[PDB]
This record gives sequence, C-alpha cells and structure tokens, in this order.
Amino acid sequence: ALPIYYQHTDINFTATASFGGSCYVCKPHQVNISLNGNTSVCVRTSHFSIR
Amino acid sequence: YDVLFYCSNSSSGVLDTTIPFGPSSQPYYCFINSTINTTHVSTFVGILPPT
Ligand SMILES: *[C@@H]1O[C@H](CO)[C@@H](O[C@@H]2O[C@H](CO)[C@@H](O[C@@H]3O[C@H](CO[C@H]4O[C@H](CO)[C@@H](O)[C@H](O)[C@@H]4O)[C@@H](O)[C@H](O)[C@@H]3O)[C@H](O)[C@H]2NC(C)=O)[C@H](O)[C@H]1NC(C)=O
Ligand SMILES: *[C@@H]1O[C@H](CO)[C@@H](O[C@@H]2O[C@H](CO)[C@@H](O[C@@H]3O[C@H](CO)[C@@H](O)[C@H](O)[C@@H]3O)[C@H](O)[C@H]2NC(C)=O)[C@H](O)[C@H]1NC(C)=O
Ligand SMILES: *[C@@H]1O[C@H](CO)[C@@H](O[C@@H]2O[C@H](CO)[C@@H](O)[C@H](O)[C@H]2NC(C)=O)[C@H](O)[C@H]1NC(C)=O
Ligand SMILES: *[C@@H]1O[C@H](CO)[C@@H](O[C@@H]2O[C@H](CO)[C@@H](O)[C@H](O)[C@H]2NC(C)=O)[C@H](O)[C@H]1NC(C)=O
Ligand SMILES: *[C@@H]1O[C@H](CO)[C@@H](O)[C@H](O)[C@H]1NC(C)=O
Repeated sequence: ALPIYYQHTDINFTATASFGGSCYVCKPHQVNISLNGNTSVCVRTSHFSIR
Repeated sequence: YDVLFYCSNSSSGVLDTTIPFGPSSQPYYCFINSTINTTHVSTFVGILPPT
C-alpha cells in the first residue's frame, strides 16, 4: 500500500451467557453483550481488527 | 470565529504547536482549536502523511 503510519485498535464483540432459567433447549436465560465492555465503540485509527 | 490548526508529535496536543514540512520520522497528530467566549473547543482531526 501507499505510505502511511501504522496505527491500530482492537475490538471484541463479546457475549456471556446463562442457561437453566426454567429450562434448557427452550432458550438462554440471559446473555450479556458488549463491545470492549461498552454499548458503542468506534474506530478513530488508521487500522483496526475485530474478534 | 477564528479557527486554529496545528500539530504535535505525541497525542497530547496541549504540549506543542508545530507544522512539519517534508519527511518525518515519527507520526504527527493534528488538531483544530476554536474558541467561543472562552469555550475552547478542541479536537483531534488526524495523522499526517510521512511527507
Ligand atoms: C487548544 O485548546 C486546548 C483546550 O483547553 C488547549 O489546551 C490547554 O493548553 C494550555 C497550553 O497548551 C495548558 O496549559 C496548562 O498550564 C498549566 C500551568 O503550568 C504551566 O505554566 C507555568 C507558567 O508558564 C510553568 O511553570 C509550568 O511548567 C507549565 O508549563 C499546567 O500545569 C497544565 O499542566 C498545562 O500545561 C492547558 O490545560 C490545556 N488544556 C488542556 C485540556 O490540558 C490547547 O492549547 C489549545 N491549543 C493551542 C495550540 O492553542
Ligand atoms: C479482546 O478480548 C481479550 C479478552 O476479552 C482481551 O485481551 C486479552 O489480553 C490478555 C492480556 O493483555 C492477552 O494475553 C493473555 O495473557 C494471559 C496472562 O499472561 C495468558 O494466559 C493468555 O495466554 C494470554 O496471553 C489475551 O491474548 C488478549 N486476548 C486476545 C484475544 O487478544 C483484549 O483486551 C480484547 N480487546 C480489547 C479492546 O480489550
Ligand atoms: C450480566 O450483567 C449483570 C450485570 O453486570 C450480571 O448480574 C449481576 O451479578 C452480580 C454477581 O452475581 C450481582 O452482584 C449483580 O447485582 C447482578 N446484577 C444485576 C443487575 O442483577 C449477570 O449475571 C450478567 N449476566 C450474564 C449472563 O453474564
Ligand atoms: C516532540 O517535539 C518536542 C519539541 O519541544 C520534543 O521536546 C524536545 O526533545 C528533545 C528531543 O526529545 C529535547 O532535547 C528538548 O529539550 C525537548 N523539548 C523540551 C521543551 O524540553 C519532544 O520530545 C517530542 N517528542 C515527543 C514524543 O514529545
Ligand atoms: C466503556 O469501556 C471502558 C472499557 O475499558 C469502560 O471503562 C467504561 O466504563 C465503559 N463505559 C461505560 C459507560 O461504562
């Protein structure tokens, strides 16, 4: 690529879950969803990657 | 209003006020300042090219 200073940020989209609220197979009891712990994450960098 | 554009080597824009010409050897961060009745609005804009 054409010349540019490298600058990178990490994001993970994470989920943590609980089951057995009244049953299994029916559904998850609860899932906690986050982007690096936030509800919103933006890239303000030249480079980025997401897990 | 007056609008002020300037750059610094570190991201702590408050520590310097420069313009690089020609080739660098490090990233430079560039910011915009503008003030409304002491409301010193200040923001990062971007990183300069290598040259
Ligand atoms: C764009 O707007 C920004 C938004 O606030 C400006 O940031 C401010 O910049 C001034 C200088 O850039 C900071 O100065 C502070 O000064 C105190 C006092 O100590 C200093 O002075 C004594 C006397 O000269 C000397 O002995 C000391 O060594 C110091 O040098 C410091 O204690 C602070 O640590 C600091 O440097 C402002 O706080 C600062 N804003 C922020 C958020 O920090 C920025 O200047 C504007 N950009 C331009 C180019 O005008
Ligand atoms: C993306 O998620 C991971 C998990 O939420 C958070 O980063 C993880 O940070 C550790 C510590 O910096 C990385 O290294 C690990 O260290 C332990 C202890 O020495 C070792 O057992 C593990 O093998 C490993 O080295 C872990 O690699 C890293 N995980 C990943 C997937 O990169 C990472 O902080 C997240 N992103 C953000 C923005 O937080
Ligand atoms: C989702 O997050 C909540 C909030 O972080 C978790 O429930 C908390 O669990 C701790 C430890 O048992 C309690 O002290 C808090 O009071 C609980 N918070 C609330 C609001 O009740 C929940 O367990 C997480 N759920 C999942 C699936 O990870
Ligand atoms: C950013 O540029 C400034 C210009 O002031 C650097 O500060 C000088 O660094 C040399 C080299 O590090 C010292 O010999 C000077 O005495 C320094 N300036 C002052 C006021 O002491 C600063 O190192 C630069 N780089 C970064 C990352 O801040
Ligand atoms: C957003 O994420 C950072 C992640 O390190 C965390 O400290 C912060 O408290 C989260 N934001 C909110 C509003 O909780």
